[PDB]
Amino acid sequence: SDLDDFRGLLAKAFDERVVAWTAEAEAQERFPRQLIEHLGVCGVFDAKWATDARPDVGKLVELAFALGQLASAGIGVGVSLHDSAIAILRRFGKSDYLRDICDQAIRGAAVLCIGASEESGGSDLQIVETEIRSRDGGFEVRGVKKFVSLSPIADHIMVVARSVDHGNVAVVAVPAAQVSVQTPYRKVGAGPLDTAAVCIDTWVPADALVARAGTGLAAISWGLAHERMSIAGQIAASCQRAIGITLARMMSRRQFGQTLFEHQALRLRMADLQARVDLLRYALHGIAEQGRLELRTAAAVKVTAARLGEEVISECMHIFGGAGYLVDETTLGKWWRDMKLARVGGGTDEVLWELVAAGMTPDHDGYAAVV
Amino acid sequence: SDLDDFRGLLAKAFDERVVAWTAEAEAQERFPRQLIEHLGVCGVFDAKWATDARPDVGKLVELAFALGQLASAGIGVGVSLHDSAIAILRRFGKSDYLRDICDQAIRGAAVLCIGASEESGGSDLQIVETEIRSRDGGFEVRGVKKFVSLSPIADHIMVVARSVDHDPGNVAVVAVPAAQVSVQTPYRKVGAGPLDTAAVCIDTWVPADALVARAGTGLAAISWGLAHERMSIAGQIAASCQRAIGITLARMMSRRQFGQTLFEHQALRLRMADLQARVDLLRYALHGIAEQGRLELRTAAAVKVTAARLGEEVISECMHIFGGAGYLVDETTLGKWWRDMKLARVGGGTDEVLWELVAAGMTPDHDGYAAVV
Amino acid sequence: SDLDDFRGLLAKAFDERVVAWTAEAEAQERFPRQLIEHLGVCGVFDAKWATDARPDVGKLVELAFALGQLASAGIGVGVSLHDSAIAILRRFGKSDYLRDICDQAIRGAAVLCIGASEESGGSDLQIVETEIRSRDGGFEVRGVKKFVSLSPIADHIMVVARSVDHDPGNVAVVAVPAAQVSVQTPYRKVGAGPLDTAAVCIDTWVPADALVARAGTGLAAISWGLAHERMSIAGQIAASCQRAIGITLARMMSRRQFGQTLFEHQALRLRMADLQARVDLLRYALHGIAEQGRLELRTAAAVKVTAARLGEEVISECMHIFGGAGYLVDETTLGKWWRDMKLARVGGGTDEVLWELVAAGMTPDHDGYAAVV
Amino acid sequence: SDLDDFRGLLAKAFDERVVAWTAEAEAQERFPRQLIEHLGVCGVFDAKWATDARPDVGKLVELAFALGQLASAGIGVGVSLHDSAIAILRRFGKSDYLRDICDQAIRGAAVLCIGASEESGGSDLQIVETEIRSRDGGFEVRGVKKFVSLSPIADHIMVVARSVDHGNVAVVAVPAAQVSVQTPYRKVGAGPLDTAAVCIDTWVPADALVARAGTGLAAISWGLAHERMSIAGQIAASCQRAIGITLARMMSRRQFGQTLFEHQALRLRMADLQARVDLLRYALHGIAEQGRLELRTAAAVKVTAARLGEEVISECMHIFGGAGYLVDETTLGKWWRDMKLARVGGGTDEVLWELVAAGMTPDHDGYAAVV
Repeated sequence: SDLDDFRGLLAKAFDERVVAWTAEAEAQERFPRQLIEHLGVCGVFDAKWATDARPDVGKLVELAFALGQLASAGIGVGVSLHDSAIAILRRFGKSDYLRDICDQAIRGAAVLCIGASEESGGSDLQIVETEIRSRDGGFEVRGVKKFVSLSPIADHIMVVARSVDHGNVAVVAVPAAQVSVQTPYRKVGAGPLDTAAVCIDTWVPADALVARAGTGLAAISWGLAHERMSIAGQIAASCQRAIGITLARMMSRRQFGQTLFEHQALRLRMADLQARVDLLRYALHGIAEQGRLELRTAAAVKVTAARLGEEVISECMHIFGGAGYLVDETTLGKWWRDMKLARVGGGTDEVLWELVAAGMTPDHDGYAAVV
Repeated sequence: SDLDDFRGLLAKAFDERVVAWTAEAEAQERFPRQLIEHLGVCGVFDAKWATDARPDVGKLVELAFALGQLASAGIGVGVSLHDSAIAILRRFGKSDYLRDICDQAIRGAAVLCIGASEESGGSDLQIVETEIRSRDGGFEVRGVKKFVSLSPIADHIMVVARSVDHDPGNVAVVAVPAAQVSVQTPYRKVGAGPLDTAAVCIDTWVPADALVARAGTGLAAISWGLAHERMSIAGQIAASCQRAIGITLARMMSRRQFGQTLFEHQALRLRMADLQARVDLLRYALHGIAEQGRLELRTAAAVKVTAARLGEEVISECMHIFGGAGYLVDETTLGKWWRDMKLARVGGGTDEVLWELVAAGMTPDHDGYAAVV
Repeated sequence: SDLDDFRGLLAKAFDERVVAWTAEAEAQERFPRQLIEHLGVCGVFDAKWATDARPDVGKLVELAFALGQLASAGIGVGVSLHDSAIAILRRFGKSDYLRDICDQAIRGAAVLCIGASEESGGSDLQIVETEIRSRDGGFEVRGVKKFVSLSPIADHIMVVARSVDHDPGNVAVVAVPAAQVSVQTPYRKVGAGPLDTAAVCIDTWVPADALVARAGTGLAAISWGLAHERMSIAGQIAASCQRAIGITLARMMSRRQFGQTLFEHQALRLRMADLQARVDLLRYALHGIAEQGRLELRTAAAVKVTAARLGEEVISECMHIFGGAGYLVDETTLGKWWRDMKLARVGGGTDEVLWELVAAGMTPDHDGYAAVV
Repeated sequence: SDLDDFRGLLAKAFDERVVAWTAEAEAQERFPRQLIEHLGVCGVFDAKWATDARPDVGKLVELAFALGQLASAGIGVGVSLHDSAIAILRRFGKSDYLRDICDQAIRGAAVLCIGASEESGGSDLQIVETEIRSRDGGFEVRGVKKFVSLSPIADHIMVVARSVDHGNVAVVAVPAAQVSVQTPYRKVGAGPLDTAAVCIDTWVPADALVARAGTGLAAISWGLAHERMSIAGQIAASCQRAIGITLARMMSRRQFGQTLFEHQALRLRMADLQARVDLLRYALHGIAEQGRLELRTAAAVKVTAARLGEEVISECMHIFGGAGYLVDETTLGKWWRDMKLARVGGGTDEVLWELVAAGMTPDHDGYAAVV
């Protein structure tokens, strides 16, 4: 019912101008700041967060489906990253300074982004080279972040740093004016996901400390769990959209006297992918039903969805034949190129499988009964 | 929730004696009739069905997990088949005779089984050779059914038949007592030992009140029972896979090779983490489906084919991690699990038949297609 | 062996300047005509073809590996297409006009391309809309061809056409000069940048001697060229996959994460060992096929679909091991490799069409079946 | 031509009585000793080995196809194991005692078998508990071997042992009369592959030493490479046989108005498996063309074939539907149960992938050109 109202709100906010902003963002290969401002103004982040310090997984999942329906990794990932930075601030931001930047972010007045990954420490955030040092009642933050999505338009960056004065990982919020944003990378896909290296050599007040030394990894893991749940939801919705488009093609394209849908090998392949996509969507509902954000569950669902998504898009692109390979005839290549980011961005398959494995429990009694 | 009370009831009924009966049933390759009687006497079918004509998918799923935890396809499948035949009677059985047979089945006083498959028409139930003909205010029933699981112990068989009085639709479902059928010698099978399956020869007459579903409603009646069955198979797979993963992890954490435990070998660890993530996804999906609170033919078809294919991979990879020991019948039971799981892609609807059901309800997206071209 | 001398010749022709032309072709997204001229001038096509009407599969395969080593679908595919059109002329071109065009193509004086695919009939070449009609001792040729690779630089197009003088078989192959066709603007494609592909509009007349294959022999002529092409695609995939595995292993042995190099992470190591074993198997299979010394339509179909599907997996998994860097176009070329490889399952015959060819020649085993039942 | 004569010889030796011996062996779940004696008497091992100390891979592969055609893992594996023990003796057996037992084995007068695997050290043969000690000009050999195929009928066992007097691994030939063969195991499949534990507590002459301490692993690896090439050949032939039987079923079984072969999803699935089985067979010809037994190539081809074989048999069994699951209606279950041994017996996937990985070479120059 609060969820039915949230869905009603998403249906009002995700209108024809959002679809138009998405299409233009794809053509320009840049994130439209007006989307976050529009979602903020519409009360999307406000209705999602309400007065809770911890996220409502049901609302998180419904927003992920809305983003996924746009079939644009850049747009969807961009919004979800902003929202995941909000999740870090809501749970870990104690100062009035942080609660105010968090409120600005919920309103869509400030764009937030994550500064975790580096050239050396991409998957391993423990080997972070970015340093945080206490000086003049504030902090000195120095380092380079490799992949900072939304950095060309962000107002604040959630920087993962290693404290010189002290595990040892901390999170510090740094304003955009105090960082050097490099030229955005030319990437394989996800055009509107403006990603660039960020060079930091500045000072920040003590109030800008999001998570103190020895708590930074818990804070970034919380945001990454929030992000992983969203990526899984976005994959489920974008895969459903791709299956539906592919089916429309299959029912109109005729070859060897029959439509493609009448060719049983293609029909049953699609039915298998549909069944598996439906399973992922039902699983997300099932996870939301528990009403808690769990790090291992988020890791598990995101890796499974990223690997399924890759397959769905590859097989949809295959069914479009030659036309699928022609950029001015179909957009399948763009979908396929965007989806390839899923297994790497937001945590690699291996890192996520290590997190799942770490919490797996043996059954000694059952093993005793089998031997 | 009434669901927490149902779980509490399942925890009471699925006791150490049930575990022992399962083990004995495996050794004897015979279904233990006492399990259905026990579940009936315990109020399991009664609490699941209550006064509803249509099933509570949450309770259906919880019972499937309890059955799945036993890691025995014969035991789990046999119970689910009895309960799916109850689902057919609850929704389609109109006569006082059928409602009484149905009540007996809920009590565990009568064992029901399904006689759908034939030598010719296995997957295609429209091409059933078994005939039903109106005679003397009743019905003549003649035919042979090939894969009737529980037939050696059943009291009534839900027979799918083609009406000769009607024009081909034609399909009907008729309840036939055990005494009025000839059950053949049970088949030696690849696995699922306690799932007593045999051919059933029928040449009999039954009263009009034995008609479960009249000509042209028979396929809907059997599809309803099969949807109920498919949801249960998926839950049994999710639970049995979880049990196998847990046992395999215990083996991995004790077995040492090349100076490390198997769990310390990253290639085995990540492989198990991927299987775990996928079995978890299936379990969450079953909860997601149950929350919708309705039994849908296509959803049941889609979850059972997915689970069957996943379950085959999980058991094969768990068996592989047991190495040579996995191949020794008196050292480990992994081979039995693996042989049992191979039935999942065929029994209760083949992958292809279930993918055809899924495909039949798939809808094109014209607006999105207009945007891509 | 004449094969060792052919390898020696390939080693001389595939020099640092060829490598540089490849790089420039990638940047410009234009096929370098000079490569075909260079290969012709070097005696590559001449040594491959000698005086044979039918191809030497060993030399075909060796040339495919040389092309594959460049890790560029456009460059490799463009050369192979020119050479496959030579295969059609060598076996089917009877007139002095065709033998001269064929000799020019072996010298690298004339670039040949294939005009088979249409907007309607892409995979099904029996439903070609392009028509051929006898007129004034020659032939009228009218139609549109959709995917003509090399058409912006070709001198002659091998056009698959349907004869209106004959009864539907009907299919013919006719050689049409570049000046007598209208080549459309090349398509922007997902990958294979230097593979200049465009639609070709035809409404012209040609002499009788331009007839490559008369009505009812056209499908055999195009299938012959496609079989030659498919064998080459498989060899190009085997070589390009080996190059990708070698580069990825260098990255794995230098890149450190969680205190170890990537190669020291067992899950990545075994994954690469499995891909290596499978690419090795494909390379050995190509040698095995070449030893048979004959070009077979079904064997070419079976090896190309297998290789295309294997190659997609190899490049996707190599790209994955490059992590974020794999996704950055100015840091690594893995994305280009991956985008190029996606063409393999569609260009030169889709998986489904090739599996239909394989299936058509599959033979049942009656004696074994009698022993199993 | 020597190969054409070898094929001609195989066609004469693999007759109706060999097919009858196979069928009876399956029913009895025991290896028919008369098969090895018959193959010996026919000159099969003699023609294969000639006067060479190193195997002719072409002849090795042709014999593997003959064995594979029988569709019986027990029979085929049994013969190949005998022949692999011959390979160890031919290259490593220096004493007249060993050359004579080797000649007896080629004649089919003596059945040989391998005693490598143990309860603790299955995949890791370096951690072997079986000990070899020099005493009274001979050797004292003490230990237990877990999986010794053909042990109930063998005359000599090639025992992998760790020398107390001394890497440290050795191979020693022990006569059957000097070992305690346990009751054969009840196994998942491969019924006629009589496998049992072997308890050794005996003394042997110095002449019985096949490979001295520090050479035993090279000797067992040579035999295992010979065995792996044969397993790959057997899988290729048995998979071809299964595809052909499955196709006969598909062309006679009618469902939903069409034969199974007319159902495109099943047809294209079979075409894919056929294409892949043909690729494996061509690869074996390609490997034989190099005319050398290579440890890594044998490891690579066997693991690839074992994994393909599992898939082929599982999918053939699926196409037989309910009938496939009925033991008195079809033999698909037996094939499926036999094939499951391929990924474990003769080296596990992981051990074989470690051997392949160990010889993989990086391309530094190409990597320099990509970055």
